[PDB]
Amino acid sequence: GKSYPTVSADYQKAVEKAKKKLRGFIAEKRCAPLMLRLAWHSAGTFDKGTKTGGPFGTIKHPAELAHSANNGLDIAVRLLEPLKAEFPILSYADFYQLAGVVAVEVTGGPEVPFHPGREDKPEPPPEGRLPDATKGSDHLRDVFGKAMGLTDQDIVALSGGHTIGAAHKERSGFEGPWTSNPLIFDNSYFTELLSGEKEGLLQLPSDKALLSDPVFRPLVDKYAADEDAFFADYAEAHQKLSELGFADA
Ligand code: HEM
Ligand SMILES: [K+]
Repeated sequence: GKSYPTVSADYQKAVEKAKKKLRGFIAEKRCAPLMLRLAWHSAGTFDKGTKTGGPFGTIKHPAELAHSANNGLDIAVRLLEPLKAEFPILSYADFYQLAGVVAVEVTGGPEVPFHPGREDKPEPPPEGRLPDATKGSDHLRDVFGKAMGLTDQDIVALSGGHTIGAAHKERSGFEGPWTSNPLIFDNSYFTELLSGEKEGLLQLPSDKALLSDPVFRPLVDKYAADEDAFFADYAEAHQKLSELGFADA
């Protein structure tokens, strides 16, 4: 149900040039996981029933950055501002989602389709809509399904974004990477989840909830066995996430 807006030729040219500059910048700074978390936290506030929140540029506002869920994301916003300023025609909304898409690509993930046109909105959404790492499946469905409107399949594939990156005790309070290759986008998140607790590697209660839910567990198993299946479902879910509320909800 998407109808993407028309943008001018100059806008499309800047998207293409921004995409290339973002690859070099994100690869150089080794910040792909942080930029994916910035894109996701930008989009993950969407509430379908009210059409509030979502990927509309509000996370750079200090009021949204101050949310505890966003601890550390001010680094990301600061890191991107010089590059953003080279593309004044792009919305911050599109810029941050483009950074998320590129973060996945440059770590070796699928190519997530990207459509421009998001407008920057003035009001951040209320705090408290992003998922709580200490809760379980019922909570995940409340947040991804009843608020955002995404599917159970989308929940498991998007959880796989933890295949890159790490937690930090001074940000969430959790600490360490989910995988042994945290700058490589692959299905290792699911293979670690299945294998048990390995020393040095992180599992949140929200990751573990995937193993005991009757719908989520068959997906974890599919993704652990079939990385190509993981990439297809990942790319579908990330595109949907990045487009919540945009070009028809
Ligand atoms: C399923 C519900 C989820 C919960 C409860 C959750 C929770 C967390 C927490 C607590 C952290 C650690 C932050 C820190 O201390 O630095 C984290 C990091 C991260 N999250 Fe999630 N997350 C969820 C879903 C997602 C999704 C849907 C994506 C994107 C597809 C994503 C991508 C990441 C990435 C890449 C990091 C690493 C950031 C870094 O390395 O700095 N997560 N998440
Ligand atoms: K990995």
